[PDB]
Amino acid sequence: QRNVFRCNVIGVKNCGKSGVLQALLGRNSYYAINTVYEKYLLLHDISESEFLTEAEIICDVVCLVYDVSNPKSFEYCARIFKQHFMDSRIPCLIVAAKSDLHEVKQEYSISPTDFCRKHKMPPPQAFTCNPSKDIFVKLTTMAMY
Ligand SMILES: Nc1nc2c(ncn2[C@@H]2O[C@H](COP(=O)(O)OP(=O)(O)O)[C@@H](O)[C@H]2O)c(=O)[nH]1
Repeated sequence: QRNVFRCNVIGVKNCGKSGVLQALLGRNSYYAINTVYEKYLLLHDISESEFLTEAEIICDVVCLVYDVSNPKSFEYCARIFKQHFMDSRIPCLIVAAKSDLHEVKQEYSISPTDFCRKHKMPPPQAFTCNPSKDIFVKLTTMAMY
């Protein structure tokens, strides 16, 4: 019965990934850990690159992070999902980051809400560093399945 869970935080460069790790540590290093309700959630900051290694794919739960101010950020999340996680035993969560900024329409063929519903993912979770613990509990909860 594991109580320590690993989560890969994946998204476009400067989409607010490091903010998510710092938020878990309680703020407004590419790994961050803290207790979640007692469970331990270990986040991994996966920098944007050309491809992902099989060491960056394995985890207990995936946190796909896209930027609501960057219309090109969700396409990356959707592409990575279908390539590495759509055909996997790994639960996935999509987070609409920088929520406090204005939501410009994402340039993808499918809406985020539709895309999530299409692949049995929870609806897109809004998040900002300006911090709630909601996503980390859900990430941990989804890891406990
Ligand atoms: N408005 C807003 N800006 C943010 C938030 N989180 C991060 N940023 C800004 O986004 C920029 C890049 O974020 P960063 O953490 O470096 O993302 P990363 O490069 O993917 O790790 C930073 O200069 C932050 O000021 C947020 O929740 N709200």
